[PDB]
Amino acid sequence: MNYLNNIRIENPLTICYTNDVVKNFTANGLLSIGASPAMSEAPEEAEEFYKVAQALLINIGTLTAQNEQDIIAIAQTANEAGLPIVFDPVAVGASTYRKQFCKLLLKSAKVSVIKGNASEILALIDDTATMKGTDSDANLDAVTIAKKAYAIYKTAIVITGKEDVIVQGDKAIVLANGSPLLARVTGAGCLLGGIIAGFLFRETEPDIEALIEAVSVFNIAAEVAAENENCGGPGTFSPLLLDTLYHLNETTYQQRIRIQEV
Amino acid sequence: MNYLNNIRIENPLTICYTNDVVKNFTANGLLSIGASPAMSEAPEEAEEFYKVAQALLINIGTLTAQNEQDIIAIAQTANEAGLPIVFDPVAVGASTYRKQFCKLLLKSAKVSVIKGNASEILALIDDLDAVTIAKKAYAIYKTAIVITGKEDVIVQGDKAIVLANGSPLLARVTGAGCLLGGIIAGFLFRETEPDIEALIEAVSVFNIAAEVAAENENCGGPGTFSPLLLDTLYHLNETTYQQRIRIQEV
Amino acid sequence: MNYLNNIRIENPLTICYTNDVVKNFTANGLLSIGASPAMSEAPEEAEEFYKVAQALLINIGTLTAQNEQDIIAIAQTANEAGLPIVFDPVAVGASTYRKQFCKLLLKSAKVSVIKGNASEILALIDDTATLDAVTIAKKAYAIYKTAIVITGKEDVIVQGDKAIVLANGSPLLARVTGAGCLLGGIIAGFLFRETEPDIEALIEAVSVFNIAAEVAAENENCGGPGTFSPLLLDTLYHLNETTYQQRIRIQEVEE
Ligand SMILES: Cc1nccn1CCO
Ligand SMILES: Cc1nccn1CCO
Ligand SMILES: Cc1nccn1CCO
Ligand SMILES: [Mg+2]
Ligand SMILES: [Mg+2]
Ligand SMILES: [Mg+2]
Ligand SMILES: [Mg+2]
Repeated sequence: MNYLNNIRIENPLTICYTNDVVKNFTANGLLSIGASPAMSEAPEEAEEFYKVAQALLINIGTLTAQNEQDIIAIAQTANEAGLPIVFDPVAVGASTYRKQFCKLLLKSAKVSVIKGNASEILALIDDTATMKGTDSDANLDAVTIAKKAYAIYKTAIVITGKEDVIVQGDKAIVLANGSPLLARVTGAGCLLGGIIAGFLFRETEPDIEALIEAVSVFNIAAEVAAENENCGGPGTFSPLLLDTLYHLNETTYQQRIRIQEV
Repeated sequence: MNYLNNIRIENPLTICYTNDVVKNFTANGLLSIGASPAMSEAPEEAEEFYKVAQALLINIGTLTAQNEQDIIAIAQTANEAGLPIVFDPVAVGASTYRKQFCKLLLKSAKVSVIKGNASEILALIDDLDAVTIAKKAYAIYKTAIVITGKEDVIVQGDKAIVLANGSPLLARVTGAGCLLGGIIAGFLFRETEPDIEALIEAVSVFNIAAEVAAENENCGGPGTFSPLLLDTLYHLNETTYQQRIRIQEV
Repeated sequence: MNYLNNIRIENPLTICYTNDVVKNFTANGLLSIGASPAMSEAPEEAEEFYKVAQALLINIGTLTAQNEQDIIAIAQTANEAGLPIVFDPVAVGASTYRKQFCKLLLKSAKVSVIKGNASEILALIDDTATLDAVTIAKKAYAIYKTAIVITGKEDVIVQGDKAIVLANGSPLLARVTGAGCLLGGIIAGFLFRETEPDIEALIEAVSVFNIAAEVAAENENCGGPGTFSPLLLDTLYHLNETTYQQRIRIQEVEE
């Protein structure tokens, strides 16, 4: 629990350009770990905000025409500022609109972490038309998808699922913490993207240990919240998750973390 | 509890074009019953999304110029795709801006359910019990009508039913009624003329869950009620449903 | 607890033009005290809504080009309707974009209450004839001739010939996004269409909110910022005069 202590003490300003369903929950989850969220979407204030921020999250869950040019512009402003970007290509596999936009974004800017579920990351890389020799209709595992994506974008890849996978440089790790109740809370994965942004501390090429810790804090909090005697389902789980992020300590972290290399 | 079982197993993709105050809660409510919510507002992806979706909710609670043309366009896309529309004309009686828009929408697309409170549905058909209003509206639009109130009324074809479940705490949670629109969408399974039994089950699941949540020892008011509602939707079983449902045919 | 009884009985329509992170919580908080929130942002319906509303909140937390001109237009519609405006210049000190906009709004329209933290209000008054919150609030009052509410560890209100300091609340409030945003809404709920509100209304609004927060954080089921938020809403819903009078902490009153 190294980096979480620093979040709690430093209160990193974490800019979130995220979807309209999850803004409150993402901001609350960032506040619970001690970060300082700001949902700023105006390009007119990006240069000022970004100079003093520690990371930017771009999540395209409710992407519309209102957002497209602005997201590209701020991504470029983040690059120029040296502000690391976490990119969550929500539902990219569901439409050509989203596929085209994500391709455009990742041709326009260097991001620092790309985070999605297996189907999202597979759709990204399938659309690239680069993966000569790979059958995409075959049942590719998340580790394989993550390493292929890493080869394409040379950017840390985080694939969420029953087990989570992180690939950064030549290290790949698999994490096995969490709760099924997380899929039953709409902001959960989207919040994770914001939590990962919270752990970056302005590092454009984050250490894999930061990413391991971000994902593990979230998932272990979830596991603990779901065990709480007052957790009665996905509704009461959400407040308990935030409480459990707020209170998570090193002892619980170390006792619960389930990680495997390769 | 027939249709709920199907939602739980089949995880129906339910598209929601809804208001800015209730997106999260609507999504969460749909997740608690097993549905798969998607708050897609871009007309550019409607054709692709709608081909695989089971229903569309259109709720105009926070209608602005940004939304107007897009809502008309997606309603037409839904019609073309055979995707049933649930329409919630939130606060239509409060402004000529809303009244004009709702009139334009209902001249531009066939919807599958129109849901509102008595004043909303009255405003639609005007510009007085709920049963009478609902039947008049049904005559005009030839679409299922759900009027929420102390008692809820459903009219579909030549059948009208009154349901008497719920809690007073629902009125103190913003977007309770908005979420009920989404739950109704979740029960449609791509039927553009839904069975009245599906509509009865959608409203009853919601209002029985509300009743039961408000009886929970840990319900201390409208704040704690909302998490408990979601828990209760997640846990609702047939035994509770059948013991608690209060329905009368008109 | 005079005004709160009235809000519970009369159910004042309270229009909120507020930021995207806090809409749901703001509406729920207004519902909890018995107000009727409406998050109407369309200028096309402002004249009709405002004739029957009791107040308007304008909060610029998520200000973008989409909002700028609409906010100016609706503020003018409110002024023409006699509808009091509560203005929350969220993070105005953080960008020239927000500073310039707040300067434009306040030139264009008269508001009834300006609510912010000390850094926000200080940023508003920064380019003027020219440290503690009371001093900042009095300077702002001299410039805008409008009630000023400065939130902080202790809250300050200045209106008319009086300045007061209040000392209620919980540290868990800072860990709930939009607690302060919801407070702006609660203040709007206490206005009852008075464009020059009585300081007693403002004191009651802030005190109801912060006393509820204190009480909710003492609840045995409050385990952190997540469970606190539901309990805050429950405690606003149930707050009574006895608790109010026993807990209110008014620290200083000047003039
Ligand atoms: C976290 C945030 N970003 C924009 C507005 N908000 C809520 C007020 O802090
Ligand atoms: C339910 C929904 N629609 C667009 C975004 N979201 C939140 C979860 O991705
Ligand atoms: C509170 C409000 N303003 C616009 C929509 N909503 C939520 C449904 O009442
Ligand atoms: Mg996701
Ligand atoms: Mg309605
Ligand atoms: Mg609805
Ligand atoms: Mg504030």
